[PDB]
Amino acid sequence: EKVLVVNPWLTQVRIFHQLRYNQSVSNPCKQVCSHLCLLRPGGYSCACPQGSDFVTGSTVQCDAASELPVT
Amino acid sequence: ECGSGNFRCDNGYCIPASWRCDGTRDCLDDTDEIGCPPRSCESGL
Ligand SMILES: *[C@@H]1O[C@H](CO)[C@@H](O[C@@H]2O[C@H](CO)[C@@H](O)[C@H](O[C@@H]3O[C@H](CO)[C@@H](O)[C@H](O)[C@@H]3O)[C@H]2NC(C)=O)[C@H](O)[C@H]1NC(C)=O
Ligand SMILES: [Ca+2]
Repeated sequence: EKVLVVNPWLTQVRIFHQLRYNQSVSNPCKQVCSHLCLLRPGGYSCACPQGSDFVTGSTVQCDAASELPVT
Repeated sequence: ECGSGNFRCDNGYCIPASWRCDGTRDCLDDTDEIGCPPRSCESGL
């Protein structure tokens, strides 16, 4: 079925609806990491910004200075 | 060493013992949750 026709400048179609993503999924991170708290199967994993490493294998604290959030 | 009330990850990281059996694999290892007793439902079910 044809929905609609637009210019060949169209690059992507994306559905903008509440049920497109399960909004009620719980964030597993426990406010441990100093910078990034990425996800992994059944949990999370801390990481440092590019170039900075963990201090003395703390695996939560990096050599990078923390930066204020942008609103 | 880790405190009485703090569980130990075998990597040398001490974490609060509450996180054991909380349902998420908290260590860099999976041994925060490996060895947890499964939830008991009912006898004969
Ligand atoms: C969107 O995600 C939510 C979670 O944020 C889903 O709700 C939960 O889904 C799980 C997995 O299907 C269910 O187990 C949950 O039901 C209850 O879970 C507890 C264990 O935590 C059991 O003891 C209960 O008996 C019961 O089964 C369910 N509820 C919550 C909030 O945990 C939801 O299904 C999902 N919805 C969509 C549209 O994808
Ligand atoms: Ca846990």
